[PDB]
This record gives sequence, structure tokens and C-alpha cells, in this order.
Amino acid sequence: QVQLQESGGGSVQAGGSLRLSCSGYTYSSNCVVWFRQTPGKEREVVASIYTGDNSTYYADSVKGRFTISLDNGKKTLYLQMDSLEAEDTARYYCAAGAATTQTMVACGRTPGPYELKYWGQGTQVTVSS
Ligand SMILES: *[C@@H]1O[C@H](CO[C@@H]2O[C@@H](C)[C@@H](O)[C@@H](O)[C@@H]2O)[C@@H](O)[C@H](O)[C@H]1NC(C)=O
Repeated sequence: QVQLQESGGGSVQAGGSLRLSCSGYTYSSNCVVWFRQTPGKEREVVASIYTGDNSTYYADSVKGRFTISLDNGKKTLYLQMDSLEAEDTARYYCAAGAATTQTMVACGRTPGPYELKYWGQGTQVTVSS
């Protein structure tokens, strides 16, 4: 069995950049998603990638401001955050596996359902300004 692990958080001045790293996914083909937990607010999908065809879904707010990348062996997924804004301040979560078929179709394409079998605790980002 496996549990996802995250790293790369902290406090950074606006206009800065910072790399978020998720590790643990054994899947050659499955869905990996990064959420954001704005404190005392709702969960928001940041981005998703389907390892099978490397299809990428990027949330419109972070569009062109964030990048999602996978190391060789597809053993680690990085979310490189650029041009950080105070709104992005939150705790960021990584998760993978797709329980619902209709999450599976939407991964890398639409916001969709995005329901996920395995989750990790994640790390906190504070955008100083
Ligand atoms: C999927 O991509 C694999 C390599 O990842 C690519 O390069 C890294 C540096 C990241 O930028 C990542 O986002 C890129 O997709 C390939 O080894 C693999 O063959 C690709 N598979 C398919 C089906 O395209």
C-alpha cells in the first residue's frame, strides 16, 4: 500500500516562485490532482494530469501561472508555481487514484467530479505581500 507525500511549501513574497512536490504514486496510468485548501473555505482543484496521455487540466485562475511536471519514472509530480499572488495563499494538497468513472473521464480535461482514492496531508503556502 502507499500514502502520498508532499513538500515545497512556505512563505514567499508576491511575484515569487515555488515548487511543490508530490511523491508516492505507483500508477503508470492514473489521475494525479493538486488541490488548494484556502483556510475556512472550500476545496479548489488547482490542476490535474492523466499519466496515460499526459493530458493536463489547469484551473483557470492559475492558468499560465502554474506548471505541472513529472520526473522520469513517473515517480514524482511537481507543481511549479510562478507569479504567486496573495490569493494563492493556502495549504496545498496532492491526491491520486480515481474512484468514480466520471472523475476518470474528466481528469486532464474538465474540473469535473475529481474524486480520488488516495490523499496526502499536503503543505502550506503563505504569499507575503
Ligand atoms: C509523458 O511524459 C513523459 C515525460 O514527461 C515530460 O517531461 C517532463 C520533464 C514533464 O515536463 C512532463 O510534464 C512531460 O510530459 C514521457 O516519458 C512519456 O513517454 C509521456 N507519455 C505520453 C503518452 O506522452
